[PDB]
Amino acid sequence: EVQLVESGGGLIQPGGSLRLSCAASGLTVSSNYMHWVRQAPGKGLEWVSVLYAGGSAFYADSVKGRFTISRNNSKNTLYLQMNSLRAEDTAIYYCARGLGDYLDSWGQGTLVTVSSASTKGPSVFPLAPSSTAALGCLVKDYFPEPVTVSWNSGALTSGVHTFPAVLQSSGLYSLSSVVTVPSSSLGTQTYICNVNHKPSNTKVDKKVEPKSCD
Amino acid sequence: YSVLYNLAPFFTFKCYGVSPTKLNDLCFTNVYADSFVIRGDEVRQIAPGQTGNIADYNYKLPDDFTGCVIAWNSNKLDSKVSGNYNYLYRLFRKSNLKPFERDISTEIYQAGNKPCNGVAGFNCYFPLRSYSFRPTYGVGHQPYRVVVLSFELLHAPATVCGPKKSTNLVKNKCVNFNFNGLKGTGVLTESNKKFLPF
Amino acid sequence: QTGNIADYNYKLPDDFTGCVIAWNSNKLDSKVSGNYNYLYRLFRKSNLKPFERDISTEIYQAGNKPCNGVAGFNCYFPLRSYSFRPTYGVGHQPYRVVV
Amino acid sequence: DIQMTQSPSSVSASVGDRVTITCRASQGIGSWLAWYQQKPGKAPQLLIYAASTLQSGVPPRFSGSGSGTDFTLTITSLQPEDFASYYCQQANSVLALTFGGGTKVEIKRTVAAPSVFIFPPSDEQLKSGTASVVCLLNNFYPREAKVQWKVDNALQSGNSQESVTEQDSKDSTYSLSSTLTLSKADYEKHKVYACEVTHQGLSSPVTKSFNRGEC
Ligand SMILES: *[C@@H]1O[C@H](CO)[C@@H](O)[C@H](O)[C@H]1NC(C)=O
Ligand SMILES: *[C@@H]1O[C@H](CO)[C@@H](O)[C@H](O)[C@H]1NC(C)=O
Repeated sequence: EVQLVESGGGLIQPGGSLRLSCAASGLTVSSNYMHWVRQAPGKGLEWVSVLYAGGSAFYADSVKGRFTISRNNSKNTLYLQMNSLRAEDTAIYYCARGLGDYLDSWGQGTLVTVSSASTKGPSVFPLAPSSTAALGCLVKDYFPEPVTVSWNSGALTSGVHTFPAVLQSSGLYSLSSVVTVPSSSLGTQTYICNVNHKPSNTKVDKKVEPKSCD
Repeated sequence: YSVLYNLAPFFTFKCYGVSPTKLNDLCFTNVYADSFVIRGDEVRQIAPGQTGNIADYNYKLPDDFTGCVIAWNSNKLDSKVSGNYNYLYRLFRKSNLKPFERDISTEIYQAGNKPCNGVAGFNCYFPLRSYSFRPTYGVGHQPYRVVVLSFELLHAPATVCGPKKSTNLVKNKCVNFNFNGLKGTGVLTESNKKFLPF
Repeated sequence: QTGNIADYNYKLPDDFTGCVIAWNSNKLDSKVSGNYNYLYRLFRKSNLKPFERDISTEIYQAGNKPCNGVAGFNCYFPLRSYSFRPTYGVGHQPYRVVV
Repeated sequence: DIQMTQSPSSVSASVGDRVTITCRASQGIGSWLAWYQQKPGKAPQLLIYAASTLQSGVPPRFSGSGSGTDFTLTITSLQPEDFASYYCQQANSVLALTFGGGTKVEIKRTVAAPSVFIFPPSDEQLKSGTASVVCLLNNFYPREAKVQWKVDNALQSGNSQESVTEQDSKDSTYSLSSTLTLSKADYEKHKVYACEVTHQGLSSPVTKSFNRGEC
């Protein structure tokens, strides 16, 4: 009966301006307390901002008050203003409400990604199975998150294991995807991996087949 | 105010608008005392401009406020192992109110679009919660008895004044006496005349 | 004048001749966590003479118990730190006063 | 400066087993306590509201209480759907700012033997000037997966990064892959590149060896 939805997220340059929207179904935003929590990849949740009854708001100690809270009771929604984006600001955003220093209902969430570096396409390198068998594809030097890897356009789903993204020393993400296939079908069935993500708008299809020697 | 030193764990003054040096000579025609209990980890919440969970909901301090506030440790008086439930605090309300007022009404809070009509259901909870205190808590969760002191300057005839009368008298000597404001020099000598009481 | 500083910190005689200069230092001398480098005195045995600096670190004694160089019962530290912050009002705004 | 860290980092338990997680606070906090279940792919869900009372839509078997600076949480009758990250948020009385690192729980796979495979770098990647060697480990349990590298029968340290997936919903398996990253000029300097795996399910360590250029 109660569901929270978020919209307006997406790719944005550092220092840009954007307004978030969060409408409460069956609840009045002018009465209850709302909370904002962030969770960057690789670490846990972190509280962002809270709104009081009116004319007062408290922010994080590390930040310098770069979010302003504006609420309109006519539309029963909430607005936030993005200012002074940094590289650390890239995190998932959850619309939350609170009461008595406790949190009960959270929204599905919206994504805000600050990209100091330009978006680059992913480099796909095949992993040829040497003479069951293990084969896969290697995704290297791609940014930002996320990427979805499918085999045979989603036809191959058994044994597929998509490894989580890791951060290299150069600031670029790396990802690997493998699938376990019996060796009797190595020469009869052709296996292709789909590497594509909308930030780069690059569609790469790679064929993995065994070969002699190296 | 000379009985101000009674407790070893006595907390500092942190007076707002009136220095503690000049409280004795200055006279206040009316003194208002407001006492209520505050937890130990928001002892700095009582200040003009500063907001929080209790500052704008239970007792708001105006910017043009004169007086002082004081606190002391009382963890061995209002604490028990089972738990104290006599003290209650308000948590949910529509908005902030004017300073210097008392609120008694404890109606059901309205949070959703559909009214609850006094029924404790969804989107409506009891705003009045208790002070859960235990004797095994840390240094930031002790019950502190706090009294708020305020004065009024230039509003009525003043009667409350500190003791400035030199605590001794003179006989058979000319001194610069100060008899309730007037300054004069002369020998205090017994008079045989009869003086009316007024 | 009579006050916290006009009695125990800095006095000006009646025959003083000169000028008093003031400027806002909130953009330079303030700190986000508070500037505790500047301190002021609140306790003294007697009134301070004009054009005299008090650098004594002795603990002020109110009762008969000797403080022994530390605070305690009827013993308080005369030195107190300022609350210079840029996000507060005029009272917490530091001012550069040159006499 | 809350300074909270959840210990231990990770535990392994199954249905009918005993498991618990302890979250402590550096400073004294009152009886207020809460716990959250954070699973990937969706928003986390709450567990309890007060110190002991539970939520309406949570299993009644979740147990956790405390009075001092130390708090703990445990499950009575474990279910496969309760394998997610655990977080603690007791109280702050001003803004509710308290949390820890977190702890992830996984279910056993009868101590399965790992499937070790070695992936030579592709010729396309060698043209770019970077050589990546990946040692694949699959269908294994527990976390004690050694990917100790051996290049020309010599020890290697500080050159590979390991990544572990989440547990599968069908067979409850692990998946680990470590990529050995080196420059092109250092790749042809050596000849033998191998990775050895030590596991409880293997009586002896299993080493997969491939040679650069040599068939
Ligand atoms: C005036 O007072 C004195 C005592 O103070 C008294 O002896 C005298 O009789 C009084 N005068 C008259 C007229 O009664
Ligand atoms: C100077 O020192 C003496 C003690 O040696 C003290 O009695 C006096 O009050 C001091 N002067 C001032 C202006 O405080």
